[PDB]
Amino acid sequence: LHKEPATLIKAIDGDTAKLMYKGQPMTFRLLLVDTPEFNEKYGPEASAFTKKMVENAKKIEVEFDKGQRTDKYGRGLAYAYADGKMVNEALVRQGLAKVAYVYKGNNTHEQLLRKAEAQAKKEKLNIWS
Ligand SMILES: Cc1cn([C@H]2C[C@H](OP(=O)(O)O)[C@@H](COP(=O)(O)O)O2)c(=O)[nH]c1=O
Ligand SMILES: [Ca+2]
Repeated sequence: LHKEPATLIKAIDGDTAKLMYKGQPMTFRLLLVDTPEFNEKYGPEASAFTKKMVENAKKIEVEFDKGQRTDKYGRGLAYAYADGKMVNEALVRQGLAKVAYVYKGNNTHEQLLRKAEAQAKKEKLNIWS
């Protein structure tokens, strides 16, 4: 896989953000994770974690996987990086997202993400508390 440039337009919630990619606005949904919705427990905490991460970044990048690049809602499906740190991974490591939505052909980082989840669960962090 390869990282490509994007710029933040607006943070939205824990697992979605509006980004400019190849000069067009798009909602991105983070691959292989699920954060609580804003109205659910840990939802506000997830939203705030992702917002801080993308807003403070000097450089945002998106990485598509080998399969579908957009979902049925027209959202981009990617791994997002903030100054080289994967947002998808960082959410799971903090217990603010579960590994979820693992579809065949778009699962390159599954084991990385499951290892983070195991760590969060051992520490009883957030969702796992
Ligand atoms: C993360 C992801 C979500 N989706 C679709 C599945 C779910 O469909 P349904 O809306 O019919 O439940 C929805 C969940 O996204 P959200 O968790 O943002 O609600 O997005 C994909 O198709 N591929 C993906 O990789
Ligand atoms: Ca969600």
